Amino acid sequence: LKRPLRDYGEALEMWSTFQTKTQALSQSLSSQLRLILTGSGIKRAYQILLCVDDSSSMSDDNRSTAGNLALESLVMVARALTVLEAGQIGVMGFGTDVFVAHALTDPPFTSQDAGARVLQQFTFRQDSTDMVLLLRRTIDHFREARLIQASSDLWQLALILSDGLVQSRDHARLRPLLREAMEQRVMVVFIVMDDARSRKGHSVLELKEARFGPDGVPVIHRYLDSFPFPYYLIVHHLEDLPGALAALLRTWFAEVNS
Amino acid sequence: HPMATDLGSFKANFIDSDGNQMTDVVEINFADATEKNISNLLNTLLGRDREEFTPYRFRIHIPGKDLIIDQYPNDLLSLLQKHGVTNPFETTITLSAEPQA
Ligand SMILES: [Mg+2]
Repeated sequence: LKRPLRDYGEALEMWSTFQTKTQALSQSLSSQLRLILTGSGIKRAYQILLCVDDSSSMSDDNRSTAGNLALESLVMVARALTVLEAGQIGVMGFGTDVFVAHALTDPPFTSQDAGARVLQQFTFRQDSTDMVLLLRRTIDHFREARLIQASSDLWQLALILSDGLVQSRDHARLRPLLREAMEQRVMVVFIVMDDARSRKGHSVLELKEARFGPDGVPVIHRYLDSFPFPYYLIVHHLEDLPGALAALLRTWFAEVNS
Repeated sequence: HPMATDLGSFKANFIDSDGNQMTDVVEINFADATEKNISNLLNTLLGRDREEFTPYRFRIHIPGKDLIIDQYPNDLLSLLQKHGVTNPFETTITLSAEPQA
C-alpha cells in the first residue's frame, strides 16, 4: 500500500532546477539566520521539522499551485539551514496521513540525491488536510527526541509550508494543540503559500466566511480572522520568503531575549 | 461545534449565467446550506440592501465530472458525497446562480 512516488528523474531535475532558482535567496536567509541563531546560544543545537502540506488543495490552479511554491520554498529553506551546521533538519508530509519524508538523523541536504528523494514523496493529491494530526504527531516526534536526548536542551522548531486552508471549525480545535506545543517550548511558525498569480477572489486574503444569526441574516467574516497560529507569514512570491521568515524569527528572539 | 456530529463546511464559487465569477470565494457551513440561505448570502456579498434581494436558484457543479445538478438537494453534503466528493472543503464547489425574479 505504499504512497505513489514521482519518477526519480523528475525529482532530480526539480531539485536541481529549484536549487538554481533559489540559490541567492538561500544565501540571504542563511546570512540572516546565522546572526539571529548563532547568537542566543549556538552551546545550543536545534532540531527543525519542515512540515509540507501534501493535500490536493495544493494542486488547485485557481490558486496557481501552492504546491509548486511550497516545494521551491522547501528547497530554499532546507539549503539555507544546511549551511548553518547548527542542528538537525527533518521533513514531514501531511494530508490524510502524516509521514516522515526525511528523518532528523538522515543524511544532510548537501547531496542532490537526498533532496530528490524528498521531493519524490510529495504529489499533492491527498483528499484532506489534517492539521490536528500534524500537530499531535509533531509534538510527539519532538517529545521522543527530547527523551532520547536526556537519556544519552535543543531548540525545537516546526515550519509549516501550506496553503493554510482548513475548515474554520478546525481553528478552535487547533488552539489546545498549539498551547501544548508552547508548554513544551516547541516553536511553531506557519508559512502561508498564497501565490500572487491566484485568480481574483481565490487568494487566502480574499476568502470570506458566512455566519448565520438566529434571524437567518448572514454576517460576513474573513477566513484569517480566526487563524489560530500566532506566528505566521504570507508568501505571494518565492522571493518574499527570506526577508519575512528572518524578520519573524528576529523579532520573536528579540522579545524572548527581552 | 461538538466533535461527535459537526458537519463541517465547504467553499463556494458563485458564477452567473455567462460563467463569470460573481464574488470572492466564501466558506459556508453545511448546517446552513439551504438554497434560501445561500440566496440571501449571495445578495449580502454583492452588498445589496435587504429589500433589494434578488431571489436565486443554484445549479451545483460536481467536481471531477462534467455534471451539473439542477434541483437543489435536501442534504447538500450527502449529494456531494454520493458523487464521490468525499471531503468538499478540499475543493471549491462552483454554484451557478439563476436570478428567479
Ligand atoms: Mg488542503
